[PDB]
Amino acid sequence: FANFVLPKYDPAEHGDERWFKIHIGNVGGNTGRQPYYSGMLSDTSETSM
Amino acid sequence: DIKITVMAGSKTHTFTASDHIASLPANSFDAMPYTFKPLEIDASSLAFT
Repeated sequence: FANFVLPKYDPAEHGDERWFKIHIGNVGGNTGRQPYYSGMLSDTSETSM
Repeated sequence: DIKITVMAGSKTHTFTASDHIASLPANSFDAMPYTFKPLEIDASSLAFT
């Protein structure tokens, strides 16, 4: 189990869209990326999941 | 400033996060999850009534 805390949304850093896509990489026999999660950021506080 | 005090008969122990920490979280205003090491306490002074 891994707990991730993501910072507050930033138009300068994150950009035009607040939502983010978490992807997993080197797994099984696939080196490429696979979208493992989709999250909705918060513009008022950090997001922990 | 964070500690767990176990009392059992005359045996009283105080295990803090400075010497018995398993995962030290971040330093922020949001939720802070604190988990300690597996605590092995010898409790042989219990008065079994």
